[PDB]
Amino acid sequence: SLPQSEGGTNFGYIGVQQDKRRGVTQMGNTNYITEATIMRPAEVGYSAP
Amino acid sequence: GVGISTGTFNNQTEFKFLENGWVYITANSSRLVHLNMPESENYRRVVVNNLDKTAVNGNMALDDTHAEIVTPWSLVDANAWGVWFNPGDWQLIVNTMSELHLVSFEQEIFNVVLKTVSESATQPPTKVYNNDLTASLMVALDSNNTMPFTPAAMRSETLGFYPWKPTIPTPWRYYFQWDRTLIPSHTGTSGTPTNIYHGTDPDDVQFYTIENSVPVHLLRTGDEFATGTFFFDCKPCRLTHTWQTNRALGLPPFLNSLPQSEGGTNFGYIGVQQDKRRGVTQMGNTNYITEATIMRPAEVGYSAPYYSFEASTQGPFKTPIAAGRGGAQTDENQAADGDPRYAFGRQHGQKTTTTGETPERFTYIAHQDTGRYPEGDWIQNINFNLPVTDDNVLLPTDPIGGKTGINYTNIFNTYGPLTALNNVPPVYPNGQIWDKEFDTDLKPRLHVNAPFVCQNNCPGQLFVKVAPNLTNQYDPDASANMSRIVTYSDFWWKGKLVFKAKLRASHTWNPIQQMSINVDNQFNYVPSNIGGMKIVYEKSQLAPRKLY
Amino acid sequence: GVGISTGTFNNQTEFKFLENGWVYITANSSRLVHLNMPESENYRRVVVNNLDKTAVNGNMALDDTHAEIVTPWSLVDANAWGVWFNPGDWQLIVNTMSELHLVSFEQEIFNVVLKTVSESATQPPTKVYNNDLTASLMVALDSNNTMPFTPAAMRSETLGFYPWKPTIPTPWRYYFQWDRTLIPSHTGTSGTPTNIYHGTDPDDVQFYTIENSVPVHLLRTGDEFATGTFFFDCKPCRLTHTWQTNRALGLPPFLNSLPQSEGGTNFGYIGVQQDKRRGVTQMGNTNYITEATIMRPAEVGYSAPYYSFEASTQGPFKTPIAAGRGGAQTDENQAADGDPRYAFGRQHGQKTTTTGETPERFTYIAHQDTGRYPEGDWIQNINFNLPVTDDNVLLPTDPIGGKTGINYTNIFNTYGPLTALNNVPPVYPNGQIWDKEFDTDLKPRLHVNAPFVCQNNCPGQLFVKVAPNLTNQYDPDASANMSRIVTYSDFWWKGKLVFKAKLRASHTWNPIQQMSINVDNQFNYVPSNIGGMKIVYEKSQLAPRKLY
Amino acid sequence: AKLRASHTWNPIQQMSINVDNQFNYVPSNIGGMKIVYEKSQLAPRKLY
Ligand SMILES: [Mg+2]
Ligand SMILES: [Mg+2]
Repeated sequence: SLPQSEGGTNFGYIGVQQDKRRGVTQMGNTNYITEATIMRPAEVGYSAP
Repeated sequence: GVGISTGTFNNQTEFKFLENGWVYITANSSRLVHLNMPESENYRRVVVNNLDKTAVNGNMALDDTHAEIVTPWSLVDANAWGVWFNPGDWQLIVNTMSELHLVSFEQEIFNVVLKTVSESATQPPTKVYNNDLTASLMVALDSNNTMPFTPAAMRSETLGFYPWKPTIPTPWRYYFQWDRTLIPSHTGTSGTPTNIYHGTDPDDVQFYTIENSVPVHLLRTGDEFATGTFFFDCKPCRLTHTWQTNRALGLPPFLNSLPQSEGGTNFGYIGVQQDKRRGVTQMGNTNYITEATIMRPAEVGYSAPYYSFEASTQGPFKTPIAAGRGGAQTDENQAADGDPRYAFGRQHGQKTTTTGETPERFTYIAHQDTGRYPEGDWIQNINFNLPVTDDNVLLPTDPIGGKTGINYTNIFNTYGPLTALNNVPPVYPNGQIWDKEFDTDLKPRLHVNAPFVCQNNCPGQLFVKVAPNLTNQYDPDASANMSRIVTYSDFWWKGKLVFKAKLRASHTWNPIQQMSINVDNQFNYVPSNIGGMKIVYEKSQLAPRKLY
Repeated sequence: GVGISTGTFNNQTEFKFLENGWVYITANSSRLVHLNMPESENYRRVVVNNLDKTAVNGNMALDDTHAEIVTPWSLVDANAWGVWFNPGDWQLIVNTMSELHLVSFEQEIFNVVLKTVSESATQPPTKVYNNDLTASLMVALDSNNTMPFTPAAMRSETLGFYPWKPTIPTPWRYYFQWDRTLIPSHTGTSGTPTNIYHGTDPDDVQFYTIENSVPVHLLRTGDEFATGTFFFDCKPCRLTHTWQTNRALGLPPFLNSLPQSEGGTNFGYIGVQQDKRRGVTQMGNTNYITEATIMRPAEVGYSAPYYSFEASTQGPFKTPIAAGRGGAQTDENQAADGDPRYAFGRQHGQKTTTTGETPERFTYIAHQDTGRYPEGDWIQNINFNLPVTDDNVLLPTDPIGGKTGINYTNIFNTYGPLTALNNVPPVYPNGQIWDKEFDTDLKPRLHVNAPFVCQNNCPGQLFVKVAPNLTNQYDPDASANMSRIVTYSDFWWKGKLVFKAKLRASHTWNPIQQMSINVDNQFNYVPSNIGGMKIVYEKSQLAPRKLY
Repeated sequence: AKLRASHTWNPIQQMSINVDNQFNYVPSNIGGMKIVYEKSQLAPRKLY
């Protein structure tokens, strides 16, 4: 779902239920595939004390 | 010209054996590819923002907020094992060979066809499809890797895995920069935790176009496009799993008392008091030397945070894990080992007769025992006065920060200069094959999506696009609709991926793990009463290795 | 032949660096071009005459009266900076390089397609477009420059500035001679001041046709046409602006008293009586030696009449102005300095989503401070008895010829043998790039529409036209007009423009003017939620130079 | 060092002056003067 007017809240939508999407995650439990869940090849940066 | 084919279909897989047991695996792959004209001939910056779900509190992990450039170009990605091998092939490779090198990759596009739909013609009223001979298909190969690398395997959007079933590319799209804050919360946190999309850091803006970076070729029916042959350079990938954890490295303790009848409780006994034993440990206090105490040369595998999420500039994201598997008999922390989970549809494995929007799934648990079972972790006090007091030990049962469902292992990390690791195993068939390396000054010791990483140069991405087939009325000065004849293309794609592998040898008295069928199992490898069919995930590192 | 492409899309911009910092900028450009058959296959002499607006009295400046030859040919003009560089390109050029030479220019036409409409088939009833394989596209290249020069940049009618957005040529037309008198007037003026179009000086009649002057190529689908490589010869265009006006040329006067605390009104003082000072002036009378008085080697810039209109054979026209900019902070008299003003549409910069026929506009105010601020002008009497009497000075306040709104600066002209000038700065993206030189025995020292002027010979203009696709009923002897099959063509255009530039170098302690983004501004360079998009005015001569 | 090249449609961050800023780079009424910290990695790259 792509927007059909310009503007600041005219968002686009992925358009598939979060638990029925196709793709790869490192979460053996859920079928949730979201931008925060989705696998990435590695990790950029690191957290330190 | 028109009536003259420009290529040959070949989905044949060749194994050429050489001397010193080197094999030369030539995987050929061919597909018919279908492509429609773009939704619009324009580039778009679109923002997705599900406050809809994130504002709920405790639904942070459901964040989909991002920005994206939607291009009128489509991507031909064949970067997945299933494009190149059928199961029988994978059987052969996996049971019989000890390592695997990635050598070369070439591909071409041929027998291009373009048809225009149009139209309402005629009798209740029907549609009819004609050839536009003079029409063109746009092809562009980003051989310089000018453009964002987007492996389609991650979204299970590669080419189809079946040679006799046609397939499609995917609309190309790439990340555009966005700032973003999303503050964590639980069901209880109320008030409204800040959950905002700030915009775009101008210092980070990069808008790419195919047109300005890559030479574009127009292919009519009689035209053909072929790439060079690209030669890879990466490490070898091994087809053997290691089974030893720290507890099985080196010289086991001599048993002074050996069993003297067969049976299931007829144990052997070390036969020396645990505090009167000889050996080396890193425990300066006690004179206890036991199998969990005894020194080992280094550490196999590592402990990592789970399910850890970290956040930078563009929002929160999961912390990735390398190892696995680590748990005993059929019990694993599929998160502490970060065992990857693949969701895919019909084109890539699901039963092709299955109706419904729900994807097929599985969780790959590697054979290589290098992970952790944090349930078994613990931490004692310096004094090692044992049996240990509750106050002198920290268990994976004791809550941390006063949360019932959180313990120390969730934040734990034992990566260190003594850490040993293997690379990820190939995940057949939905796995990625190779992946480009990060252009960072210091690089990851591996990637978790693919075993082959190109430090050199990687094959450029291949993009296709139906050329604008205009009608007679076109006014560019007009804001109004791009007026185009409905046009689409069929073209064939052939690729050649070459490996160089090495045959295994029997080093033990006992036999080993290998694929087969099986009275179970047997029905995942044949079609059905109707036109089948299914492709099943199936491991890769079946034979044991030997760490130490 | 039919199904075989005859060219390659390339809109790629290559920057190839050589020794001693000479760079070899090869700007490639490609567009898909759309073209309909002529409105009639005939040449027409049409006259325009707006007595409706000129007879108004006080409306002399609104004259549009002229004569014109309308040709069945269309013009493919690529003469505009926006055709060749995107902002990213332009940024590089302007910020890092000091001058710019024009080297070579070639173009070709390929993958021609001709389609016939016709239409009517069937039910509600809709229209349908088929390929005419045997149909031809006429292409003619006027390499001898036989025909009137019509740079389209002046009417914002060049090719599109977006690679992925198709475009069109513009209908060709040229000026045909006409005599014309129009007497100026104001609102108060009685009677009807004479306002007539007398007709056409037979001694000055020139009727040109493509057919009789230029070789014409017929291109069917499989044909292609390429021009040679044209090599320019011109002066360099500089990418640095000069900041010095007369008031800052040479040795500043010695300060005998320097301030001794920081601050905003802690000025320094020369410390010598203005009439007891040493130096050279061009004032034979006084012994006053001041900064506005002290001699300078010559004069930077010149004063010009504004808004001056002059009239010849064919009517009135504005007197054009060279220099600019001349005023201080944020106030510049955009007419005394003749700052140019650009109007353009969607294809060339205006937001492509904007509906309505109102064009986007801007006024280019150059960085090079070489203009005038006539409010600051004045003229003293020979005697220089000052403070000056009202009788001895002529101000830009004192009315001339008894008009409240007119002063001497409106007719003033200080061009002279001591005048120093720069050439016009490039106007990205709507500015013209190169321009033909007048075939007058004596030539202008510059042009205001473009920085590069071919005194050699300029590239020929390129003309296209759909060939007459006749129906079976055709009678040339017949007065009724030609019934032709409705035909149109899509063809691809590729051009290559090569520059040779030189890298600048830092010679000052301070940094300098350079383009960037910017939390403002940042959004003129990316598409939108829908298909974008916009190209914005962006200067050209950013880094300072030095006159003297 | 090595010269950069434009890879995007958009322009990018780069140093300049600036109606602000402009007075940190010239001396003063007296003998100036000041030198100001100023970053270094202005142009975008691309990780992946
Ligand atoms: Mg095991
Ligand atoms: Mg200035």
